[PDB]
Amino acid sequence: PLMVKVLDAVRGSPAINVAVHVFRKAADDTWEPFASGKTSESGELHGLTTEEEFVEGIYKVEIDTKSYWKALGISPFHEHAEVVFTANDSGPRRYTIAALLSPYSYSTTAVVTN
Amino acid sequence: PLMVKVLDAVRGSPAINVAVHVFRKAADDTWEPFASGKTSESGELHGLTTEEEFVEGIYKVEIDTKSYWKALGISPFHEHAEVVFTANDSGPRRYTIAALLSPYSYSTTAVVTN
Amino acid sequence: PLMVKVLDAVRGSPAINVAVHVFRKAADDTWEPFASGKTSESGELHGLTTEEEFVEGIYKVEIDTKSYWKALGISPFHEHAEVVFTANDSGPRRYTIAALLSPYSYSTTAVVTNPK
Amino acid sequence: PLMVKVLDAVRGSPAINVAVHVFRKAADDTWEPFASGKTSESGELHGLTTEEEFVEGIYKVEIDTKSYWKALGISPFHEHAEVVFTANDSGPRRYTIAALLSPYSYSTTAVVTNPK
Ligand SMILES: Oc1c(Cl)cc(-c2cc(Cl)c(O)c(Cl)c2)cc1Cl
Ligand SMILES: Oc1c(Cl)cc(-c2cc(Cl)c(O)c(Cl)c2)cc1Cl
Repeated sequence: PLMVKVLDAVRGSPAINVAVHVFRKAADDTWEPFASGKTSESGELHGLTTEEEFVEGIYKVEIDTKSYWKALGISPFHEHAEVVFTANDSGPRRYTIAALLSPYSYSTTAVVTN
Repeated sequence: PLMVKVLDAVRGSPAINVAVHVFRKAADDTWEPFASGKTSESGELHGLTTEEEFVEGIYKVEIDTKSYWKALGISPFHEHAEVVFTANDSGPRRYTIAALLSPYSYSTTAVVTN
Repeated sequence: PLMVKVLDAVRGSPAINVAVHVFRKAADDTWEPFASGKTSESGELHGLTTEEEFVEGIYKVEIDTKSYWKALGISPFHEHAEVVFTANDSGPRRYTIAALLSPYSYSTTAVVTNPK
Repeated sequence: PLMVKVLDAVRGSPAINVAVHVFRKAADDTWEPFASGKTSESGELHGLTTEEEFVEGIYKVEIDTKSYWKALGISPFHEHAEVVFTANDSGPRRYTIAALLSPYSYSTTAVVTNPK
C-alpha cells in the first residue's frame, strides 16, 4: 500500500541508496518507527508495509537528502525532506510518495490510486 | 527509448487521457511531427518510438494541459506545457519525461537511464 | 534575516493568511519554539526574527498547509510542509524559504544571501 | 504588467543574467518578437512592457536555461524553458512568471493579480 520514489534533478536519474524512514504518530503525539529502507537502483523503495499493518493514521516519511548530496560531494541546504500525511480508508488504497531533489530545493507529490 | 508520464497535483493521481505530441526539429528549424498519443490510466504514454527512429536531435514534447483542466471544470493558466531537449547518444539510452501539473504551475523532470 | 513566502499553484496567487511556526533545535535535541506568524496579502511573512536572535542552529519552518486548503474547500494530502535546515553556521546569512502549494504536492526552495 | 523571476535550485540563489525572450502570437499564427531582457542580480526582469503595449493575446516567455547552466559547468537537459499563456483577456492583469531551475528539471508558476 506504500511506495516511496526519489529522483535527482541535478543528474536526471533515480536517487539510489537514499535512506528512508517511516514513522506513525502515536497516541501521545510522538513519532514511532514504522518502516525503513534504502532506495533501489530505480529510486524506489517497495515492501515497507502490508495492508494489514498500514491502518488509518498520520504518517511521516523522512528522506535522508543530506547524506545523498554529501556522498556526491555536493553541499545541500536541508537536513532531510519530511512528508507528513494522513492515511484514509475512504480514499484510494495505494500510496506513492515521490520526491524530486535538488541541493537547495525539493518537490514532493502523492499519487494515490486503487 | 522515450516515455512520457503526467501527474495531477490537485487530485493526487495520474493525469489520464492527456494528449501528448512529440516533434523533432528539422534542418530548417521547423518542428516536424514525430509521435503522439494520450496518457493511459497510469498517466503514462509508452510506445511513442523505437530505438531505430529516435536518433540524436532536438525534440519537443507538448502536453495538452489546458484541455485536461477544462475537462475537470478547472480554469488553467497555460496553453500547454512544452519540454524541449536534445537526445544524445553518449548519455543513457532511456528517457522518461515527467510532468506534475497544477492549474497555474507545473514541474517537469527527465529521468535518463541505461 | 528570515523571510517565508508561500504561493498557491491552484489560483496563481499568493497564499495569504498561512500560519507559519519556526522552531530551533535545543541542546537536549528538542524543538524549541522560535517564532511564528502569518503570511500577508503578498504571501510573505517578515519580522520573524532579528540578526542578534537568529544564531547558529538547526531550524524547522512549519507551514500550515492543511488549514489553508481546507478553507478553500479542498481536502489536501499533507498535514503541513516542514523545512529543516542548518542556519548561520558560517556567519550570518539572509534566508528566504519559499513554498509553492498544491492540494497533493508542494515545492520548496531556499534563497540564501550574504549581507557582506 | 509583466515580470519574470528565475531562481537556481542548485546554489540557492537568484539566477542572474538569464536571457529571456517574449513573443506574442500574431493573426497569422506566427510568434512575433514582443520583448526581451536579462535577469538582474535579484533574478528579476522588470521593464519588459507597458500596460498600453501588453494587449490581449497569447504570449510565450522563453527562458534561456541552457546557456545559464553551461556557464556553471553543467551540461543541462533542456534547451530552454517556455511558458505559454493567454494574457489580459478579461482586462489588464499583472503577471509574474517564475521559474526554479535545476540541470534536469524546472518548476514554473504564475502569480496573476488585478490592479483594480
Ligand atoms: O514515476 C514518477 C516520476 Cl518518473 C516522476 C515523478 C515526479 C515527482 C515530482 Cl515531486 C515532480 O516534481 C515531478 Cl516533475 C515528477 C513522480 C513519479 Cl511517481
Ligand atoms: O518570489 C518568489 C516567487 Cl515569485 C516564486 C518562487 C518559487 C518557489 C518555488 Cl518553491 C517554485 O517551485 C517556483 Cl516555480 C517559484 C519563489 C520566490 Cl522567492
